[PDB]
Amino acid sequence: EVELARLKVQLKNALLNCIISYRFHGIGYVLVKTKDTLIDLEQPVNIELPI
Amino acid sequence: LSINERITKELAEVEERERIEKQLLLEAERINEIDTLAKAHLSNHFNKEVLLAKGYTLKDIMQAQRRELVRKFVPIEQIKAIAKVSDISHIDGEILEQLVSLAKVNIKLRK
Amino acid sequence: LSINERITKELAEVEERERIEKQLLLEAERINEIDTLAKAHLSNHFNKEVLLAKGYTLKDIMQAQRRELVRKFVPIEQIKAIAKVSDISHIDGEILEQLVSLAKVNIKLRK
Amino acid sequence: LSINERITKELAEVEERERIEKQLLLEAERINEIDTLAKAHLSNHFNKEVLLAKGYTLKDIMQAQRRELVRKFVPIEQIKAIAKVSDISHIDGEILEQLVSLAKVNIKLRK
Amino acid sequence: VEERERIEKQLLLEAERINEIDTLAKAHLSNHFNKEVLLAKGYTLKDIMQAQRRELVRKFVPIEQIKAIAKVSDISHIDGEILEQLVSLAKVNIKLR
Amino acid sequence: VEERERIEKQLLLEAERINEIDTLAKAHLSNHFNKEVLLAKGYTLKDIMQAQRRELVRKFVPIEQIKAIAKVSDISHIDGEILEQLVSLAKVNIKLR
Repeated sequence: EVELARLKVQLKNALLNCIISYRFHGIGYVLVKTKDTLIDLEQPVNIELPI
Repeated sequence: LSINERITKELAEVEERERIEKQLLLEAERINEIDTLAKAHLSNHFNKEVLLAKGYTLKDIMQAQRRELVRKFVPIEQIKAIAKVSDISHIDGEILEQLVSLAKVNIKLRK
Repeated sequence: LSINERITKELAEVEERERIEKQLLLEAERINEIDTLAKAHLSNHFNKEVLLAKGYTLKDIMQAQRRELVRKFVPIEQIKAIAKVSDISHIDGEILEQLVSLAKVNIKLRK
Repeated sequence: LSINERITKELAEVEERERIEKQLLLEAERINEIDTLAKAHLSNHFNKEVLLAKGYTLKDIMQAQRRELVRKFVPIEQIKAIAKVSDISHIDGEILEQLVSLAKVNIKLRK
Repeated sequence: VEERERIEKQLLLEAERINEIDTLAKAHLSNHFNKEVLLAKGYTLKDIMQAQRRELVRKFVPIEQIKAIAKVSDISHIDGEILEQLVSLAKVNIKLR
Repeated sequence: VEERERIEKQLLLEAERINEIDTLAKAHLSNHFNKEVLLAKGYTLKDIMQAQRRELVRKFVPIEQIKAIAKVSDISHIDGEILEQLVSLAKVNIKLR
């Protein structure tokens, strides 16, 4: 529950700016960061627990 | 015979100890490739320290890491083909070893 | 011998076997750490194969790799103040574990 | 005679006890050195006076100061690797002496 | 059987002490006090060892220390850990010699 | 019947060992110690094998190593695990030869 609560805090922080960008521009993007390298972002994800 | 016989029986004991040592080295190789995969590819929340604090046997830790790695790398179709079922919650064993070998191949080709 | 004595003996035996199993797993992970450190930070001449060909025990190989890693990473002042002496040739043990931990974190901060 | 030589052994044992008194004095010197470390590197709230007022034994004060110094100077990565556990709450002893040696080394290199 | 094991340990210890005594005595005193010739003359092993120790004291440890620490000029009857003290003093004397 | 199967396995193992020993001994020691002539002289198969083994030791293993591992200069009565050690030593000596 502690790790999930920290994840929830970061999710809220991301969602605030996501909604702000949705209202100002028309679209908002939130990246779900996992335990991967910068080049691995291109590859798809099957099942993972986000960082 | 006699004195030398008992010393050669102690030598047989040495053979047994060497067999145990080789078995430990095999454990080293297996469990260690597993731990390298776990650290390199899985979250910090699945660390052995926190899992042991939550109270899981180390074999449970290794099988959980293996299952997470298989779900992360091996596709669901490959799981449903090799393991014959989608759920991996009851597939620990030799089939799990095959699945983690496939996951190692997957990460090797991914790099 | 009553029922309570039977239960406590059984539980003690089970816990002892579990602790032995955990010790075997710990030795496995230690063999991993020695192998990976030797492959990554030390020369090919210090490989387990060539050392065994020269005829050294596995524990001797582990401590030699550890000492070489400590000399490579941990500075001489740090060695002289941890182990209280400059020479590491007779510091195998818990203090050797300290020096190798210092080297393990030295390489982390170097990266 | 036999009485003379047995009394010689008796006073030789008394001599060994004298050496024990000397090593007690050396331990007291180590105690005052740990006190200096505590004053130099730790808060005023961990002073021997206030700890004794709160009602802690002198050995408890020394081990608490040592644990705080290890956490302050020795980074948690070394702490975990040395104690084989992250928590220091049950690592008082020779391992704690090794850890406070590592803390002394850390402050020496920091200066 | 560990009682017999410890008995064998004590046997090893006294054998090592005899080894040290012999390796120094053969090179220090004479060949006349060799173990073989003493056994031929008819002395038990303990008698041989104590006689060699007394000769070692008479060679290294000075007579004043003999008559003061051991209280008697004659080492003929002083045997015991007083003889141990005397042979230790002889070891110190040969070390400084 | 698997007990007899394992007995036959051990029979094959010792037969292969005997065949290897005989093949190397014929080319190394002499033809006077051939199985046929020894049987004619009246020695059992195991006696023939142990005699050939002892001759192999006396040939490849020099007498100093012989008395070193056998602990006795004469290989006439050392048979057993020590004899197996000595014949493996003979194999080593012919390998390095």
